[PDB]
Amino acid sequence: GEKVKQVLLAQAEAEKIRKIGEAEAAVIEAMGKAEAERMKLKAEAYQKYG
Amino acid sequence: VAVQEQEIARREKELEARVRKPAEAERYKLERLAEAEKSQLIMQAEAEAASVR
Repeated sequence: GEKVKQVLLAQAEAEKIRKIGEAEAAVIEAMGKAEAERMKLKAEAYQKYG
Repeated sequence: VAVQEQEIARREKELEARVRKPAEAERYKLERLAEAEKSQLIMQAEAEAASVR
């Protein structure tokens, strides 16, 4: 009763870390692509400054 | 003297029931209780190990 309980809840902790890790990776990736568009557009505009 | 020659045979039975039998019962209790303590600690060890991995 102690063993099966501890094992089942340890799997829940591991499932949480994995799910949160994947969600975070998707956000970091998307945010990088958006930030790169700022850098590119800012550069393509600044390059024309008199 | 004849009375105490029977007191010998007396103590030889009293001591078996008072001294020996309970010490022997304690030994069996300790042994089968030890297996349970060991069994719980190996199961707990496996649980802690699985939780870490």
